Amino acid sequence: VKPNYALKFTLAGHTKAVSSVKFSPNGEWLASSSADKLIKIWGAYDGKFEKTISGHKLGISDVAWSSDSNLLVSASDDKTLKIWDVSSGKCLKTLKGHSNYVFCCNFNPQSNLIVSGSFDESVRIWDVKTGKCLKTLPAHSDPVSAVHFNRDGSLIVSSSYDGLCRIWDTASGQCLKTLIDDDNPPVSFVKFSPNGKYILAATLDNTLKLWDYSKGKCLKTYTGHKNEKYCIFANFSVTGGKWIVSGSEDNLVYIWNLQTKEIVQKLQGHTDVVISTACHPTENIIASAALENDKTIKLWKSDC
Amino acid sequence: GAARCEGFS
Repeated sequence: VKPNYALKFTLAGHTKAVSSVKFSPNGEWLASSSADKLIKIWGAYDGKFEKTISGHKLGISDVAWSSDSNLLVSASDDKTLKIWDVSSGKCLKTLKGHSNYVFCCNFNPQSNLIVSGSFDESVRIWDVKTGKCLKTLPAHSDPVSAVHFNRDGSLIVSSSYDGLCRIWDTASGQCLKTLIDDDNPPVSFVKFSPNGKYILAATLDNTLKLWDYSKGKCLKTYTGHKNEKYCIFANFSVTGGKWIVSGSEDNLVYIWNLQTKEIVQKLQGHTDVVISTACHPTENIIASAALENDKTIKLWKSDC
Repeated sequence: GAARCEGFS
């Protein structure tokens, strides 16, 4: 079985490279962040522009939804994160304390904490209600490319250009595990699987890898795309068939069968690197977004 | 700009 993703909508309006797109957990919305210092909200099903959220002083590398779809957090070159009330557009809090660009961010499943990673080589844990930094982890020896909470928030996974993925205990801040394979390329992305058993890690040697982090074993590798320079998001697609979805530096979206590791689809149409992809939580919908020479977001839909 | 959009050089 193979999906049949087809282009449905192209979303224009960011004035520089897009950096990340994320569907709201309730499926209603797509949020996008850009080097143009803006967040934009779009209808998830029709791509209709909803609103622009502004206030960062420099470009934004990442944005993420709270689990109730009410809040966003963004990570900016202005070395802050910002917590936004999406409905009002208000900036509820500005999270300050990284000493270099903030690159990646996520809420925990409760959405009472935020985790961030930065060019300052640190991972930080922040209280959502007060905006105060609770912990600073001396996590890596190079910029932190991704941070993600596991299913119950007990764990944080981080990835870094230093070649490592690390698993941290949220409560204590202890480093519980370091994961690295036989080669040491920079790690450009990591996230836990939906069931929390696995981590999916991207490295800048054109490779995605599915790990059992408890056993510290690499279970699957996904290849065929181009990824040597950019921190490209990757996703688990679970609404229809079980796929792996990723952008690529050859301007395509790649879709692999999770179990067999075969490429099952490539989506063509962006005019620059596909920096980011997201999978809708209930419908077979992929959002993709591209860099400076393209500046657009595309929505693709499939029957499986 | 934004660091993600620049890549690692």
